[PDB]
Amino acid sequence: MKVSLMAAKAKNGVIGCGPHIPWSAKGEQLLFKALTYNQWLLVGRKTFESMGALPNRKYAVVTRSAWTADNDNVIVFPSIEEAMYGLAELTDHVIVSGGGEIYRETLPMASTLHISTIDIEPEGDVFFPNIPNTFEVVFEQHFSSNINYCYQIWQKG
Amino acid sequence: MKVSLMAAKAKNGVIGCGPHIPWSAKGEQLLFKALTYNQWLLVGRKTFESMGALPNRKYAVVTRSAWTADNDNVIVFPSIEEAMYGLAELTDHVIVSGGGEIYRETLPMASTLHISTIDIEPEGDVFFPNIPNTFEVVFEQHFSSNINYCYQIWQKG
Ligand SMILES: NC(=O)c1ccc[n+]([C@@H]2O[C@H](COP(=O)([O-])OP(=O)(O)OC[C@H]3O[C@@H](n4cnc5c(N)ncnc54)[C@H](OP(=O)(O)O)[C@@H]3O)[C@@H](O)[C@H]2O)c1
Ligand SMILES: NC(=O)c1ccc[n+]([C@@H]2O[C@H](COP(=O)([O-])OP(=O)(O)OC[C@H]3O[C@@H](n4cnc5c(N)ncnc54)[C@H](OP(=O)(O)O)[C@@H]3O)[C@@H](O)[C@H]2O)c1
Ligand SMILES: CCc1nc(N)nc(N)c1C#C[C@H](C)c1cc2c(c(-c3ccc(CN)cc3)c1)OCO2
Ligand SMILES: CCc1nc(N)nc(N)c1C#C[C@H](C)c1cc2c(c(-c3ccc(CN)cc3)c1)OCO2
Repeated sequence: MKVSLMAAKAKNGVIGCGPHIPWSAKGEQLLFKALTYNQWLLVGRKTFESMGALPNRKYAVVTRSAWTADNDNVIVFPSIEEAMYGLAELTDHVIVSGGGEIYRETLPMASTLHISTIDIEPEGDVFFPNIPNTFEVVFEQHFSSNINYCYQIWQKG
Repeated sequence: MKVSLMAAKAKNGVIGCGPHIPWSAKGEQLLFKALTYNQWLLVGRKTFESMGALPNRKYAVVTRSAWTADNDNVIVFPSIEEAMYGLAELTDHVIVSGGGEIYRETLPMASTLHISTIDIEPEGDVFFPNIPNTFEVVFEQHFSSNINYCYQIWQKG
C-alpha cells in the first residue's frame, strides 16, 4: 500500500494557528478535493474534529485516548502502525492529510508529496516539516488568485 | 509560454461521440476544475460551444469561420499559430483543453500532459492522439468511482 502526503503551507512554513489554517486562498481547496476524491485519508484526531467526515472520502483517525467517531465512514485506530496495517486490508493507497503531528510522524513513510505553497507569511504556531532531499519535484504549476499559490508534486527515490 | 494539455480518454481512446463526452465518471471533472482554476485554456470552437464559459478561466478559441463569442473572458483567434503568439503576450501558461482536432494540432507543442483514463470502452467518433514516447509518466493515481479512472501526469523528456 502506497502512502501519499497532501499539505498546504505558507511561505514561512506555517500550516496552522491554533485550530485554524491562517489563510484563504481561493482555488487551492480544489486541488485537495480533487486528489482526495473517494480516497482513504489518514488524519490526526484534532484535525478530524475540526473538519469532520466530509462526503466522498473515507477516514482513518488515530488517537491515543479512547476517543471514538460516530460515523460508519471513519475507522479509529490506536496507532499509526495499526492504521497502516488496517488500511492495507482495504486499500492500495492512503493520503496523509494532516495534523502537524501526523505530518512529522508520517513524512518518512510517504513516497509522494502533494505540496501547495501559499504566497503569505502569517503568524501561527504549527509548521510543516522540512522536505528531505530524499524527494524531488516532478511537477509544478503556479496559480494566480486573491492569494497566489504554487502546487508541486514530489516523488521519492 | 508553457503549454500543457489536459484530457480525459476512455480505454479505447474515445474522447467524444458527436458533441458529447460518452461517460459520466463522478469525480474526474474535479481534476479538470482544480488544474484549470484561473488558467488560460485553448479550446476548439466546437468544444467551446458545448461547455460554454464557466467562471474563473480565460478562453482562447480558434475557428476558421466568422464565429464569435459575447463573453468577455474569451478571445477568438483565426488559427492555432495566432492563438499561441497572442496568448504569449498575455499569459505565462496555457492549457490545451480539447477538441480531438485541437489535441492533434497541439500535442507536439505541449511540455506536460494531464491524462485521465476512464474505465470504459464506449462507441464514439473522436479519438485522442497517440502519445509520443518522448513523454513519460511521472505521476499516477487510481480513483474508484461509478466508473473508475486513472490520472497520469506525463512530462516531455
Ligand atoms: N495542510 C495544512 O495546512 C493542514 C492540514 C490539516 C491540519 N492543519 C492544521 O494543523 C493543526 C492541527 O495539528 P496538530 O498537530 O495540533 O494535530 P493533529 O495531528 O491533527 O492531531 C494530533 C492528535 O492525533 C493523535 N495522534 C497523533 N499521532 C498519533 C499516534 N502515533 N498514535 C495515536 N494517536 C496519534 C493524538 O490524538 P489524541 O489527542 O486523541 O490522543 C494527537 O493529539 C491545526 O492548526 C490545523 O489547522 C493544517
Ligand atoms: N478530454 C475530453 O474527453 C474532451 C475534451 C474536449 C472535447 N471533447 C469532445 O471532442 C469533440 C469535439 O472535437 P472536434 O475535433 O470535433 O472539435 P474541436 O477540436 O473542439 O473543434 C474543431 C474546430 O476548431 C476549429 N479549429 C481547429 N483547428 C483550427 C485551426 N488550425 N485554425 C482555426 N480554427 C481551427 C474549427 O472550428 P470552426 O468549425 O468554427 O472553423 C474546427 O471545426 C466533442 O465530442 C467533445 O465532446 C472531449
Ligand atoms: C485545502 C486545504 C488543504 N490543502 C492541501 N493542499 N492539503 C491539505 N491537507 C489541506 C487540508 C486540510 C484540512 C484537513 C481541511 C480540509 C477541508 C476543510 C477543513 C476544515 C477544517 C475546519 C473547519 C472548521 N472551521 C472547516 C473546514 C480542513 O473543509 C474543506 O476541506
Ligand atoms: C471535465 C472533463 C474533462 N476532464 C479532463 N481531465 N480533461 C478535459 N478536457 C475534460 C473536458 C472537457 C470538456 C471540454 C467539457 C465538455 C463538455 C462539458 C464540460 C463541462 C460540463 C459541465 C460542467 C459543469 N460545470 C463542467 C464541464 C466539459 O459539458 C458538455 O461538454
